[PDB]
Amino acid sequence: SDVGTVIQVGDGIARAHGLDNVMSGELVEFANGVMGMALNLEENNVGIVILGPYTGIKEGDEVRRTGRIMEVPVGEALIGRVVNPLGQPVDGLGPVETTETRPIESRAPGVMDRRSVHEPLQTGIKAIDALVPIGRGQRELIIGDRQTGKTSVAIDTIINQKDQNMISIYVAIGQKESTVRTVVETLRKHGALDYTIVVTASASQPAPLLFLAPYAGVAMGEYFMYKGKHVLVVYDDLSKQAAAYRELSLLLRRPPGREAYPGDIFYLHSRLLERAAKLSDAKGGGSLTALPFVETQAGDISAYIPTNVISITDGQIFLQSDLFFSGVRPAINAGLSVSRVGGAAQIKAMKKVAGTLRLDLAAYRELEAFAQFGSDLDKATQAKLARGARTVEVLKQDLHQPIPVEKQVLIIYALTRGFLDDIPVEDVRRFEKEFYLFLDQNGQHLLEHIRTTKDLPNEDDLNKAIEAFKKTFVVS
Amino acid sequence: DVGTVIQVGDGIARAHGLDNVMSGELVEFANGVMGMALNLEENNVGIVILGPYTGIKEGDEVRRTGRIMEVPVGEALIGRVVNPLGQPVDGLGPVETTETRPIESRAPGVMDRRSVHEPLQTGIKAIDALVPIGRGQRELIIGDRQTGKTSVAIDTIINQKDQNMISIYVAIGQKESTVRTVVETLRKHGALDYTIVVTASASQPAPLLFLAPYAGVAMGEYFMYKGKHVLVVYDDLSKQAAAYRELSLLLRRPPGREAYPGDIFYLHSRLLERAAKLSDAKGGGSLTALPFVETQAGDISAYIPTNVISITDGQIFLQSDLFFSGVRPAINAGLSVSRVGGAAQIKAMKKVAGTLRLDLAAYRELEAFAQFGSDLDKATQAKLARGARTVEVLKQDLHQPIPVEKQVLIIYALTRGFLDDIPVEDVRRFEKEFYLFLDQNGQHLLEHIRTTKDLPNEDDLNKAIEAFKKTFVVS
Amino acid sequence: MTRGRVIQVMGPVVDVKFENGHLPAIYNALKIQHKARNENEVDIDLTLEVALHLGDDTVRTIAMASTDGLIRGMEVIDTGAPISVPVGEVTLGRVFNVLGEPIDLEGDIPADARRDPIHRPAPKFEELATEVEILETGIKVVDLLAPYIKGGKIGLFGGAGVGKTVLIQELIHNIAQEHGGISVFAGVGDRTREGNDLYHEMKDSGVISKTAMVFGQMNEPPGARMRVALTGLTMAEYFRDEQGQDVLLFIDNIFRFTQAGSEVSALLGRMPSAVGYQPTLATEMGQLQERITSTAKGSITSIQAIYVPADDYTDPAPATTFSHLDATTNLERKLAEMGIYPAVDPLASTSRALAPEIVGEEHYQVARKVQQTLQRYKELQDIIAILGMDELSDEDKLVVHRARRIQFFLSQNFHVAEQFTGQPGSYVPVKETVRGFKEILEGKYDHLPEDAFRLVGRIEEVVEKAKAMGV
Amino acid sequence: GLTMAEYFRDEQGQDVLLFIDNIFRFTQAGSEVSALLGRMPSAVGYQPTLATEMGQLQERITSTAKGSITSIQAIYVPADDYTDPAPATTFSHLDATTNLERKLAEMGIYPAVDPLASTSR
Amino acid sequence: LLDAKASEHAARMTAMKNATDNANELIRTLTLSYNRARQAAITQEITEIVAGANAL
Ligand SMILES: Nc1ncnc2c1ncn2[C@@H]1O[C@H](COP(=O)(O)OP(=O)(O)OP(=O)(O)O)[C@@H](O)[C@H]1O
Ligand SMILES: Nc1ncnc2c1ncn2[C@@H]1O[C@H](COP(=O)(O)OP(=O)(O)OP(=O)(O)O)[C@@H](O)[C@H]1O
Ligand SMILES: Nc1ncnc2c1ncn2[C@@H]1O[C@H](COP(=O)(O)OP(=O)(O)OP(=O)(O)O)[C@@H](O)[C@H]1O
Ligand SMILES: [Mg+2]
Ligand SMILES: [Mg+2]
Ligand SMILES: [Mg+2]
Repeated sequence: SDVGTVIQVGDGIARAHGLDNVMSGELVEFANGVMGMALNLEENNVGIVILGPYTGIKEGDEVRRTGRIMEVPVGEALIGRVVNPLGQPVDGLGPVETTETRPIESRAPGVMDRRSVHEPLQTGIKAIDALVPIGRGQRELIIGDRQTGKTSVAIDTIINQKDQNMISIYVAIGQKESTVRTVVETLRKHGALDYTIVVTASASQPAPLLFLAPYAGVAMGEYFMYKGKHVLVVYDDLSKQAAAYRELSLLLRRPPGREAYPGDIFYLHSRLLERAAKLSDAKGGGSLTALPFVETQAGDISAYIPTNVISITDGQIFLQSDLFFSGVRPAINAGLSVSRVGGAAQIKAMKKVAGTLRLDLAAYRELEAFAQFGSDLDKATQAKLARGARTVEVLKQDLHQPIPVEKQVLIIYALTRGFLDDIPVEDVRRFEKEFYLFLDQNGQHLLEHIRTTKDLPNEDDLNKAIEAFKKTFVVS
Repeated sequence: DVGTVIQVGDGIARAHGLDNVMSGELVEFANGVMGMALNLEENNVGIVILGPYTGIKEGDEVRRTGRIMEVPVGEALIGRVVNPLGQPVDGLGPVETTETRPIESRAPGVMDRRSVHEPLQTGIKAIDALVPIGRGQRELIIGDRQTGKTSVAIDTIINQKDQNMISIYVAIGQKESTVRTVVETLRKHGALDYTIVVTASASQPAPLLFLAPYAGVAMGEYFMYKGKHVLVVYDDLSKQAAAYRELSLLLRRPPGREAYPGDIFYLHSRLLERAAKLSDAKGGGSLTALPFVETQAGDISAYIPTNVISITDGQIFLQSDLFFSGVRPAINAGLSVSRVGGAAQIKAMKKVAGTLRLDLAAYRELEAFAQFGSDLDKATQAKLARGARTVEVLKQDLHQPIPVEKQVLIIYALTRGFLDDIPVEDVRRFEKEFYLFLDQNGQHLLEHIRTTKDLPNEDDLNKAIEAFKKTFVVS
Repeated sequence: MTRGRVIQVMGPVVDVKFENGHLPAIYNALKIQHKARNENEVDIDLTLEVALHLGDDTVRTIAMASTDGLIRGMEVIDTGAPISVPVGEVTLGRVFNVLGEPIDLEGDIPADARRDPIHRPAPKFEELATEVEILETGIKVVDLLAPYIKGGKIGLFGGAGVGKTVLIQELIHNIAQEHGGISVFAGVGDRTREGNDLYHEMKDSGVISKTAMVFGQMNEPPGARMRVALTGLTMAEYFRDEQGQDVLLFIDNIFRFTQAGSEVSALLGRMPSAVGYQPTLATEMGQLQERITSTAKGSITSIQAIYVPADDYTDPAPATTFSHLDATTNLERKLAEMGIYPAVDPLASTSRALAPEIVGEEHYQVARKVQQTLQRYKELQDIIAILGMDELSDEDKLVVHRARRIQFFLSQNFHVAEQFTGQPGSYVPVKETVRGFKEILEGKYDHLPEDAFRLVGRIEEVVEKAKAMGV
Repeated sequence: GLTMAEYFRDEQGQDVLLFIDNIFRFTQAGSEVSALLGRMPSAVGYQPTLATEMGQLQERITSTAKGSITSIQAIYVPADDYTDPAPATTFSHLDATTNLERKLAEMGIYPAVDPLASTSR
Repeated sequence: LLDAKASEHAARMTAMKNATDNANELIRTLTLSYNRARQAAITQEITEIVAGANAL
């Protein structure tokens, strides 16, 4: 029958006898009162990963079968709270009235149901919005070494979504719980926390809660997409999820593979990452863009988790530690970062200026890689080296200060059309500062045409605006 | 209480029976070779076999000694050459020790020990000046093949004479010719009078390689608990680690870094922290231990070098590059450090020998930068001239131990710069003729240093330098 | 029947067979009292910690002291609770073994003392606090590039022989005199020599009255080494909760907790991972590290050291623990061999406290501009090895020029160094540090010889050295 | 896809192209299936039977007497090093190979194919 | 001036030749260390395969 006896309790795992009618991924409840996710249905004993604290359980205890399958609470009530993957509040502020529940595991949308990705996801980060564009429905990896800028870029994304509709989410896996608190207070201080949900599994939590955290986060995101509102999901580190799977599988005595990761890993991540979509007008016009992050060890590449995820995602951003400590922030290598969707997502004004900027920076990347060591070169190369140095200095940016797209296109246009030759490389971060103030003191009609039209203003008036500012600005 | 062997697995064996055995008990077969019971599974005992194992056959009979790894120790043992089971191999005769110590001893606790109060004088200029030793310190000597490690070990043991400084030399995985050549070098110098020698050689199976350091310290513990000083040399610990790897993989234990199990840190740590400097309440004894480790192509960044370097209270790194460039011997200043410095030295040495090692390290990095480009005069003058003069001062020839008084005088003349006007090959002629001059003209200073243990009064120390200007040659 | 029998021994691990219905919970503790009944045997008192069940009433257990002597069919008792530490006011000035018995010769703890479990769940998200401010500590580099955090985790990472314990002893010499709070010092994977040297250092300065101490040592079996970290932490936890004082915790080497797990895990019976480590690396290390938290009730600052298993940081045990630490110091061997002490990696030192809000603009600009010059110097070192110094020009000439001087001026004479070397030590205020590195970056003192900048406190001391060398 | 193209050649007797979008994923799917079946890895973790499975696929693409099944396939080369087993095992079977390099694609000249590195029989 | 320009082209030829020699030597040392590092990684991987194969 459907009540069984436990016969191991080691290490955060159990084994049990009986439970004839059990199912893979079912919930089963212990006499202590916490419940477990059945995950190997072997020949005579059921493997039972345990959620919550496991110290109380002893052999000879009984497990009852809940009959339910894994489900997440969903509603409009969650927006503005910090919540546990099983669905409980952990923030104070009391219980949340979640009207209904969705399954954790379910089929994604078919090939016909989707549409092409044609509307942007403006982030406010000049080097991304210009050179590695994101469109709503796109899935894009950010991969870099530790302390390079994964969470700062995530938070700049969630902060910029105040101006355009986005029911954003943020999932923290394995994190130090005081860092999560510093993040949440940063989202509160920048006035941004009331339209977003934060899901927390801290490092202390038992292994399955780290493992199930992104599956429940996306289960929360897709309800809003079915209603028809745009959504954004961020997973703060997928690699820690993969490690929780490894440790869980090794304790279950499953045949291992490369490193020791179980062979299922690529399927497990594809089950997570292919729910992201852009549904058709017949299905409501929604979106679910996703931004997973992977931490690479020492600039490692061709390893098992990074190559899996790099094969799944429709683009990748690679961050370089040696760039960061050289003053480029957020540090982004244009040479190794690609977006297959790119070009289509951008606004038409951006498409004209950002397409040429890619050509300029690629040409100088190669010329500088070899010819910078020699002191003096050919004139035409000294010019292209000057344009590349100004390009990287003009793409440096501050922390938690998103720039609206209207004033991005006007600075990139000023850069590509070569208005910045007179100004020195050190003074540029001040040329930007004094120019954006001037652009709110004068030129409001330019920005208004760009805001709704998505279109570059008449070139006579744009040049008149930049030439007047270059009258005002004082060179060191 | 009788059991029978049921496998014979190339030095490992297993037995069925032995119902009341306890881990670590010695069992001795009908053959008469000793066996050490490690594990006790539910049905059988795992018996590592010590000695010739080829004469063992399945269905042989196992009987119990009743005792836990007891190695014989007594005053009768001094002078002889024995194996780690404590049986003589020199053919002089039997050994009549009355009682046995355990191989397994709990180390002295935090309250039992004391700071290292007194030096152990090697007589080797570069050790005594740069990287001093004191009684109860443990210090790693590490280097590649043919770099002089045994020459330093035998120099140190031969220099100990007038003291009641009992000493031990343990050969682990070593060629019988080399062990026999020194048991005759120690006899030649008469130093074999007070020392004991323990030998396990490469033909012997790995069980007798890995135990040999434990017998070396078990012999040392009798003397140290009684109250006398001791010194142990293990002739190589890297062969002990290799013997443990070979045994561990003959058992079914899963490998780690470079196939070494994680147990390699616990093995060496269980070996080295029995070395101590006991306090008056315990009896004031001591047990300094000098282990050796062999690097492969100077890879001090490998697993076993860093494993042992975490446990020991210093390291001496002996360099091939200098040695085969004619600097017999050379110590790499920047890699070699002592953590018990100052406390161990005599006070005069603290006044003379303090900062010299960091002066060498700065000279090494300036030499590197000096390759690429031009230099500043006050840096070239100060740090390259003094750095070269320091290495040329500290080089020393075979079997010539120098008393500390004469080292103190040359280290003073180096750090205060009294020899900086004399260059190159004239410096090693200078310091030879300096010792040959002061031997009969330094009696007041030498007895002053011997008794007062302090730097002599600078006006008469300068009297030595003044007279040596007159005595020394033009060149 | 609550008495058991040992059925198998396998080194550190032992397997007990309790009768049915009395299996102890995980993390409980068990006692061995055995009369040496016959002339062959050895008497022992040993205690065992339960670590797994294994069916048919068997439980697998880690011994807390060496298993030499145990026999099949010998009895085991059950305490009923975790390894129980006696805590309260009387702990201060005492030294304990891992089990909670004193070893200091002074006496034994009154039996009336409340004694507490070592295993309990970590503090929750509502309880934490994040008000972040500088634990100003006078170590010139740490006061510049990676400012330590009051109430925050601090980490020291280095290989064997680079200089972690000398740094901890300078930190105790600077902080523990003025902190005004209970200090707990726990030795995990600790040399017995350093334990004695510390106990005499604390008595000679009188500091021992406020602090309490727990020790395990390199010569201990692995179970003791693991459970010393938890016994030390339970003391610091009581003082910050019940008394409400700020507390300072030191753990001597926390890597040996994970390594001891690596030893005893394969015998427990669970497959290797990425380089021989147990499967449950990150969950159990995170379980310990998530307890060490500054709740609203009262702050802990905790300073830890971690031995990188080789000079390789990509190893699992360093990799899992780099996340948990607010401010991290990386000690690298290559700098130490140049003679620069403490050997701190300027480029790889990371701390949350660096942020214009927390340090202020004057201090921030300088931390980043100094890291920028040293990173450019790494790039120039390669090309000068091919072409030489004579081929560099302008901005590349002055980076090598200033990066030498900065690399030396981050070296300081510690007040604890006076035993390794004849020198007197220093304490440097933050303002003198930020002015000093600013002055070097401006180039006001560029004429002084690069020899002078080594092992020095302030720019005035460098001018005095350079004057004696003939400037 | 093979079994469909084979009907059109055998009955209709006319040239029937077979396109495969990327076979790198196919090799990796085989490696994961072998690990699930409990076999032992090799090289950079690819299964033991790498050449066998890929040959079994590739050899049906032919020109027997009825007609043809000429095929054009694409391959992802993980990190610009071509000695990885899946490219290296593929390279022997292919009659003509053209190498695509990202530097030309970013230069904006398309389809990005390197003139110097492209070879055919 | 003729001897100056000729001797300049000689001086650059010899300086560039020596600089090429320094570049070649460095490349050799780096290749030896890269081969040692890769072979060490592959032998560790093989050791994990053996440890898995006996453990299961
Ligand atoms: N745009 C930026 N300009 C300057 N500094 C930045 C920028 N973005 C991030 N930083 C700096 O990055 C450091 C911390 O990086 P961050 O908080 O993003 O952690 P991370 O690099 O994502 O690593 P982890 O994922 O472990 O948090 C701080 O010094 C912060 O000031
Ligand atoms: N200071 C010295 N002066 C002159 N000769 C020396 C000196 N040191 C060593 N030698 C000579 O070089 C030989 C090599 O040194 P040694 O025999 O100690 O080798 P080793 O490094 O100990 O190798 P092993 O451990 O295999 O013996 C010595 O036997 C001796 O013949
Ligand atoms: N600030 C300093 N000034 C001078 N010498 C120093 C300084 N810091 C460290 N050293 C020297 O470097 C070594 C540091 O010894 P230390 O006890 O710190 O080793 P460790 O790194 O702690 O070893 P382990 O990791 O095993 O604990 C000693 O030789 C010491 O004299
Ligand atoms: Mg993060
Ligand atoms: Mg020798
Ligand atoms: Mg230490």
